Amino acid sequence: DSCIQFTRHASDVLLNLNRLRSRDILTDVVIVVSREQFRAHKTVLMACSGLFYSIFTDQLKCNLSVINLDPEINPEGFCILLDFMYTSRLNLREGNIMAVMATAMYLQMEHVVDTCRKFIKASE
Amino acid sequence: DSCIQFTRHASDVLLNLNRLRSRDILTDVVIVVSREQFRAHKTVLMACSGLFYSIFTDQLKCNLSVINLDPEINPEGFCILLDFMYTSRLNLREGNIMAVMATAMYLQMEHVVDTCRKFIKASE
Amino acid sequence: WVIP
Amino acid sequence: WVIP
Ligand SMILES: O=C1Cc2cc(Nc3nc(Cl)ncc3Br)ccc2N1
Ligand SMILES: O=C1Cc2cc(Nc3nc(Cl)ncc3Br)ccc2N1
Ligand SMILES: [Cl-]
Ligand SMILES: [Cl-]
Repeated sequence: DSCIQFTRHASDVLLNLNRLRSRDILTDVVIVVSREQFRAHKTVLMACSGLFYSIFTDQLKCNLSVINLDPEINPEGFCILLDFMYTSRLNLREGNIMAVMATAMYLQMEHVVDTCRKFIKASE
Repeated sequence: DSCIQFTRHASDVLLNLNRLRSRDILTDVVIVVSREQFRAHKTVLMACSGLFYSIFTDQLKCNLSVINLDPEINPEGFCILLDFMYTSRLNLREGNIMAVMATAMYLQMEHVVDTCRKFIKASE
Repeated sequence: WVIP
Repeated sequence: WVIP
């Protein structure tokens, strides 16, 4: 086509979605990770995770307001990944890399799994 | 912080949100523009438009499944802007620039209004 | 704005 | 991935 493109549009959209998340505006699901609860937008979770995409396209699960993750999932690893979904920034540290990679594999977040594998390979 | 950032994340999120829109997945509102209807995600509309942000943060309007726009709004101008919201691409043409600018002013989409004003100033 |  |  003969379209023009606004370079910063996608980043500005995501920044605004994160602002809605921070103020708990139009969040439509709670993700339960052991004793912790994380409120989010189903659409953002689906856009970032192969697991959430599969969950919310299921005709029964699409209507659930609460999703319980596998008990092996670490709440901090999930929190770091939820922040990444809404910001593009990943808080990857020596102390959390194993939990983050395990959570990203479960959530089916391929680019996160890839950088974790590379950071682990560099430290061996 | 000591975060790393995935450059393409915001663009990939928006691409996936547009894929959900195309398949009518988790769309939660109909925007009525005269005889036409446009299905969308409230969160994406709020992230792109000062008007939708104000509408869906209102305690009564946040719960509406149908929003009727002012009858002066052109359905094609709205369609072009809805596509821009989900893609960052604006189909701006000599034949539609006036309707697009008028719709972007009503929707409170400042960057779109700015490029329309510049394209109009160049042709005078 | 750019030509994509 | 980059250093932002
Ligand atoms: O690593 C990742 C990230 C991700 C996101 C989605 N999400 C969607 N995929 C498609 Cl094709 N359409 C709409 C949506 Br929402 C699917 C798989 C994966 N795997
Ligand atoms: O030209 C524009 C585009 C736009 C978008 C929003 N959306 C939001 N703004 C804020 Cl501050 N927080 C969350 C959201 Br969603 C508000 C105003 C405007 N004006
Ligand atoms: Cl990813
Ligand atoms: Cl804009």
